[PDB]
Amino acid sequence: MLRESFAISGDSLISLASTGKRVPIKDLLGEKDFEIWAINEQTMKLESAKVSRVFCTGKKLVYTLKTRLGRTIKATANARFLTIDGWKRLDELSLKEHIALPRKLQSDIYWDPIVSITETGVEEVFDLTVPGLRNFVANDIIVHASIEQDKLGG
Repeated sequence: MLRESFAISGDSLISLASTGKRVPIKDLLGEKDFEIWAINEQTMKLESAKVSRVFCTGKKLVYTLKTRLGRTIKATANARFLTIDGWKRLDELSLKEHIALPRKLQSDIYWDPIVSITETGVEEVFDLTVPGLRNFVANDIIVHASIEQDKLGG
């Protein structure tokens, strides 16, 4: 299973680096070893990175997060986003935070303030594991990847 879940709504659109297409994460549950876009925090550049496994974490409460440019995602309270002061849980974010977005359309990260965080409802939620960089782009937002438990029990 997962050591810890940072799950997001199944409707979240995952940018697939190989094909340049976006696919809802719920539709990736039976897929593995495909490439996503992830931030390398050491270089602040986006890199292609391989997903090892997709997980369905069950029904959970989700919250809609919105940034100024209009980026939006539905995620659990435990999903993590990258702020100027490091990774934070969705339920730790406030309107004073900026979150990291991949640049769209010089740097690779654009920092955008949060304008809304709202409880939305209960949905099936999903996680990706991304060994190494441990993050991926969903709905054009950087989100942290979950951590799989060691096969022996971890």
